[PDB]
Parts: sequence; structure tokens; C-alpha cells
Amino acid sequence: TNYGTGRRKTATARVFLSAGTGKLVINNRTLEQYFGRETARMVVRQPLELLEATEKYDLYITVKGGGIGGQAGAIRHGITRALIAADETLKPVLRQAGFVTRDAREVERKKLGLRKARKRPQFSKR
Amino acid sequence: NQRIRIRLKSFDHRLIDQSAQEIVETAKRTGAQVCGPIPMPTRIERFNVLTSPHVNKDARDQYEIRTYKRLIDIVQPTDKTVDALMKLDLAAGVDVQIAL
Amino acid sequence: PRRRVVAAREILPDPKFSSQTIAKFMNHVMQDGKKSIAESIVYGALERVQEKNKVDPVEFFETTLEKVRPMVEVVPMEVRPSRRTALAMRWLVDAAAKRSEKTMALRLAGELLDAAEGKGAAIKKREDVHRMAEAN
Amino acid sequence: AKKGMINRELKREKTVAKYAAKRAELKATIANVNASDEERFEAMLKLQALPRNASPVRLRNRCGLTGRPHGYFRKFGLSRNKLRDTVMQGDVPGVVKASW
Amino acid sequence: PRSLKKGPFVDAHLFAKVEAAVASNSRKPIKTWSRRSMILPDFVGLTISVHNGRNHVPVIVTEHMVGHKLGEFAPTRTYRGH
Amino acid sequence: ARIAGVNIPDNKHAVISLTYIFGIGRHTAKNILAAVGITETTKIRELDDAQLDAIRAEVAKVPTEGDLRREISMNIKRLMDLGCYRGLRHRRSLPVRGQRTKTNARTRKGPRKPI
RNA sequence: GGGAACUUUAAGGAUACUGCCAGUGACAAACUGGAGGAAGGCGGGGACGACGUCAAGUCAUCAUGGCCCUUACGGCCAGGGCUACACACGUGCUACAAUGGUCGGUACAAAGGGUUGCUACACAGCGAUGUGAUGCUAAUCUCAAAAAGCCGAUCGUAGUCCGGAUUGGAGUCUGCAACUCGACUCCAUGAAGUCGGAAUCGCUAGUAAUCGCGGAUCAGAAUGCCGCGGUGAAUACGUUCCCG
Repeated sequence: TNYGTGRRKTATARVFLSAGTGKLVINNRTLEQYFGRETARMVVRQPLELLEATEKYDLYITVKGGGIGGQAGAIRHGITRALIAADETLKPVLRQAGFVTRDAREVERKKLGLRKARKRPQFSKR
Repeated sequence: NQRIRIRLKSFDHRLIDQSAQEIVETAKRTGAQVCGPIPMPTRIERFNVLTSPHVNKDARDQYEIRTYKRLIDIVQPTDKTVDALMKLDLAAGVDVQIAL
Repeated sequence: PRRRVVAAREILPDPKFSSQTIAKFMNHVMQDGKKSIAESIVYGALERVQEKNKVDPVEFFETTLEKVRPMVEVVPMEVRPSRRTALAMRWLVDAAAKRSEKTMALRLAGELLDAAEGKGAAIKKREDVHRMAEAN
Repeated sequence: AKKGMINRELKREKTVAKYAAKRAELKATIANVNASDEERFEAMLKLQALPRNASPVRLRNRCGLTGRPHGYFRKFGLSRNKLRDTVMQGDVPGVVKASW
Repeated sequence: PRSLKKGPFVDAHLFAKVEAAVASNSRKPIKTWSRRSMILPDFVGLTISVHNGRNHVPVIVTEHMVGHKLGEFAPTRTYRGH
Repeated sequence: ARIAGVNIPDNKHAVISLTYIFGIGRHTAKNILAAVGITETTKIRELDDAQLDAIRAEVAKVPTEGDLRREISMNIKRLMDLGCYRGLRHRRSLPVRGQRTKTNARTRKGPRKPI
């Protein structure tokens, strides 16, 4: 019914929100099957637990790119945007929680003459 | 079931879109349906060139070159469409490939 | 810096207990970005202390932290509150590292329980700081 | 580089081009499973009896303007000094300073 | 090492010389620059002067040497200590 | 137990204990165990005397300690006597397989000798 | 089949300006706090380096004044050397283990290369590889397996089921040719090493640390160089001293 798109570290998540019992599938998999570590599962569930609406909605989620943390963040962002689209009155609570902000941090490029973005080769006065 | 495929390659995107727009406009005038232009992913090649003649390894210029590609589809081609396409001029810096 | 005042970096609460203290302890334990291993180590110890005394993991951890918290550094002057906790966690991880047991989680739980009765190298180092503070 | 070295490179290129066909023929005959072991053996002996300069592995890429044997950049055919000069003058189509 | 499917490698001009000597029975040392040639069973009993970059050193081929390169018995660097 | 004249560890798995014999590695131990049908996780202390005899029979098939050391010594001596390049390197106690000697030859050259 | 919704691809645009509120500073330049907003005071990174200093570096990229050689200080060839080895120094890689090693099962990337090339799949081999064969001039086929991660078993602090140097024996591939002097595979061997003095180096956030992936050069030959993403910290009271 409602749609949302989430982005975090080169990962993109498409979220389809409806009204239902609480079913949640990711890439035709369950949450526990898709995510192995507990914190990734908790991050995905955070918005609905905050809203106390874990039981009223059904979620259909796809995600591509990035790693496990980036994908969890993208799914959370997409769920937040879907909830906002469903009801505009929920925006202040989610914004106060901090879920509506797109985290723009990204990997800094390697630079000429350096081993990494900032790391410098060892140097000696002697 | 005749479809015409046009592929455009260039080192200059402004030129490539100018040529694609001209081709599309001509095809629309002749009276045939067209699909596109579709932008294909760009190729980027980079080089590091030492600037000093003898010894400064950290003194390099970084250069790049890009290859832009466009795809155009012509469906239900009228008779005038084809002869118009060979009558169409060729602009320097853009390479065109036509498949029937 | 020299001219500016840089704000402290706020850390997110732990997604399982909503405890910034637990999150900071996990960050102190973690090495080279391996957050999952540190999470497993900390959570295992929290469950172990819960079984060996039925107490709330968060409250038991705060009480032990306040027990192992110093009060002064070293020139005597009053250590700011954040550095107190930062120094207590370092002692609690360093001393826990040196016990002999199968896993780091079990060592951490064991020395948490040991420090809850005031028996441990961290508390001994705290008494050392007390002595050398009496020196000044 | 020196005129002697440039002429040496030219002579080796000419020899390789002259002997290209027979070398491929002998290599195919050696690889032929249906051919006899003796056929393959004399094919190998003839290949070893070919002149040394006929082998492509003895060619070294040199700058097309100065003959420098280091820093070749196959794509342009020029060494780094001439590539820098000509790119910065603007005679290479598509190459620009790279930043990202 | 050279792949077994290709067989051992011997220079043709050296092979002709050793074959001619063995067809005959000349004991004259065979002077060669081919340090890369493989020692074959036909080489046993012969004297070969192998170039080492400056001189030609004589080597008397025995049974135990079969399967080695000619250059292994003609060292090219000189060293006696510091 | 004593296998091929060697006292292998008693409280270890068989696949690990058999590697204490010269000339037997992990692959050889696995092959030997698979040829007598003893599980690799069984310690040698729960092995019957008949199984130990079967293991001894299997081990005697490959060169293990004395023959192996003797053959390696003979191989090195042959090169040193023949005087090829490798023989000369063995005589001088320097790296044999083409490694640099201006620095980093410490395993062959022993500890540093001051000038 | 079909659809043009979404992701993406890539051209053109919009947006952020102390714009709004509060307090301060001079009452100005400004500064501090709050709302909205993806983003708030320079949002992050790159390229771009003033007048000048060092008789700084390069006559071996190239050009050029002057000096020198002309059966040689010019040109051609085979073999050798640039890879030496009582030693000293600089820059790195791999370790000394349990936040780990091994085994079985099972997830998640980005960027780049491919027609003298990359190769699906089948067969043979323990393996590096070989043979047959298929698609690709590439958002179409391929290199390609991401690794750390998660679940299960085992090892129990030992110079060890840590470490992987050195040496013996078999091989594969490139190449006219792997002796001096290549890379890789298999069996055997299993060195120093128990966290390193005086001293000294890098780094303020998607940074440090750690994990893998790609390219230029190139028949073959990266622990170097130039790039790509995954996981992801600690600490800043201040200018009293060290350097500029």
C-alpha cells in the first residue's frame, strides 16, 4: 500500500507497507534467516517497537548493495519513510528519534602519496 | 517485424546528446515511432604520469578519459526513414553504428 | 586543538538494553572493528552474572562500575566524571584479560562477580592510586 | 634514445613480421594431436632452428617520438614526458585532468 | 624445469658435434658457449669446454651428470672472502 | 606407544600423534588411518594391541626415520662431491635456491658474525 | 506474455541564503542556542600552489652554446654481469596465538579488465593444469570464489593442531631458451620467534585499526605503486614546555 526507499552506505532498500498481522519477509527470507547477528535484527525492528505498532502492519522488503550493517540501516530508513508516507502526523516522533535523517557518511578515497585516505608512510629525520 | 538499432559512442556527452536529439527529431518528422535515447553506463580510464624528468615519485598528474554510449530504437520504420538516416550527416567526434 | 572546543561524540545506546554504559564497555572491548565478537563477549558475561546471582544485568554492572571507579588521578586535582568511567573500564578489561578460563566472556563474568566483593586486580590498582594520592 | 637502438628495434620488427606465418604454422603442427609424434618432433626442431629475432618476446615497446624504453602507456604509444606535454597542449582528444 | 611433454632441450650445433664425435671416437674437447644445453646419456665419457663468460673450462662428463645443464659445472662469479 | 622406534604422545588424537614420527605428515597420517579403518579422532590410548600392530605394518611401508635421514645425507653429499653450483652453495653454507645474499640470509648463515 | 510503478543507469534542473525565532557583541563585523529541513553556519573530499629562496634536481626523455673521439669514446654478434656477501642503514610483508588455529554448513559489495583476449559446461588429474566445447567486440557472455561474518565440532596454553623460514624429492605453465637467474602445485622437513632498550613514527570520523577485490607496466615475473568496497573505535582539560 505505502512505499518507502532507504539508503545507507551504497545499500538501497525498497519497502512495501500494508496493514496486517505482522509478517515480515526480506528477499523471500525471514528476518532471522537473513540476519545472523542480533543487533542487525534489532535495528530493523526499532521503528515499529518505538511506535508500539509491531502487530498492525505487514512488510515486504527487498535490499541490494553494501554490507549487513548498511543493509539494516537502509531497511530502517525505508520503513521510516513508509510510515511517514502512511501518516504525516508520525513525522515529529520519528524525527526526534533520529530515523528520518539520511546518513551521508561514505568511504573517503585513497590519495596520491599516501597509504590510505589519511595514513602517511613512516618518515625519519635521522 | 523490422527494427532499427542505432548505437552512438563518443568522448563528449554534449556532442552525443546533440547527435541523438537530431536523429530522434528527424525520425519523428519522417513518421516512425522511436524508443530512447537510453544512456548506457560510461567507461572511465585513468592514468598517472610522472611530472618531473628525473626523480619525484610523488609528483604526478592524474588524467582520465570517458567513453559515453547511447542506444536508440526505431520501430515500424517507414520507407523514407532509412534513406533519411543515410542522408543524415556525420559529426566529428561521434561514431554511429546501425543494425537492421 | 588550540582555539576551538570540540564536542564529545555521542554514542548510540545498546540496541538490546538501551544502555550507553554497556555500549561504551563494548567499544572498549572491541578490537579492529570486530563488533560482533565484542557483543558476544559482553552479552555472555551479562547472562552468566544473571545466572550466578539473580540480579538485573544493568544494575549489577553499574554498581560494580561505581565500586571500581577511582576518585583522583596521580599534583592532586579532581578527575572529571567521564575520565573516571573511562579509566575504570580500562582496568576492568585489562585485569579480566589475565585470568585463566575457556572464553573471554566467562573471564569477564568471573571478575565482575569477584569485583562485586572487592576482590580483584582492578580494585588493587584502585587502592594503589589511593596510596599514591595519600603520598601527595 | 640512440639511432642505433631505434634501428635495432626496426630491424627486429621487420624480422618478426617476415617470419610470422611459418612460426604459426609450426606451432599449429606441434599442437596437432592427429599428427605423428615424429611430425611434431621435427616441427619443434625447425621452430628451434628459426632465427632468434623472429621471436616476438624480444620486442620492447618504445616511445614513438623519442624512443624511450620506460613508461610506455600502450594506449597512446608515447612515453610519459611526451604524453604530459601533448596532453597539456591539448592535442589528445578526450583527455582531461582527473578529479573525484 | 622444462615440461616433460616437450622433452629435453639440446642446441643443434652442439648435438651435431657430440653425435659426430661418438660416430667417430675423437677425444678432442668440444668447445661450446651453450651453457643451457641439457646433458644427455650420449655425453658420458666426453670432454666439453664450456664458456663461463670469460674463459672455457673443461668438464669431463660422467654418469652422475646426466640430467643437468652444462652451465652448472662452470661457475661465473669469483669469490674468495672479504 | 612405540611406533617405528618413536614414543608418540599418549593423550592426543591418532592423526596428530602419528605426525611426531619423522617422515610422516598430516596427509600421510590421514592415508594410514584410512587404510586400517581407525577414526581420526580416536586417541592412541584407546587402541588395541592388534590395531597398533596394523598401524606398525602400515608405517613400515614408507621411509620414516633412519632411512630418510640417511638418504637426505647421501643426496647432499653427492652434490657436494660432484661440485656443481648447488654443491658449492652447500659447501659454503649459503642459500641454494637463488635467494639474495646482500641481506636476509640468516637461516643459512646463522647468527651475525662481527667483522 | 506483459507493465513503466520501484531500484538503477545519465543528461538537464531545484534546494541552504544567518532564510525564521531567542540571547549576546558595539549599537557593527560577528558569536551562541532553537524550529523546520536529507543537509545549518566552510555539509564532506579533489583539482587549482601569489612576489620569492635554495648556483636545489635533470646535458641519461628531449632541445641547445662550448669542449672532446673519428679503423673508434662510432656500429654488429655470442656468452657473462647489473641477482656477488665477514658487514651497516632506510622502507615494507608475515608472525609470536584462544578477541585464535583447523574442519563441515550457510550469507552480504564496490570499482575495473576481456578478440594475439576472457571463457559457461563436460571429461582427466590430489593439485598447479590439459583436452573437447559454448557465449561474448560486452547494463546481453565472462574474469568471479568476495574475505572478515553467522551456526556446529574439535584443539586447552604447549614452542603447541601457533609460526612458516630453510632444505630433500616429484611436477605444471610462459618462452628459441628457466644453470647462473622465473612463477605456481604436491609429498617430506619444520628455523628464529614468548610482544621487542635508549629512541622514534602515523592518525581528530566513516578517520585509525582490520578484511578482501581490481588495474597500469607486462610472453612470463608485486609484500611495491595507483584505485575499490566490507566491519568499524578511543581521546581532546589546554597552550606551561618540544618543533615549525
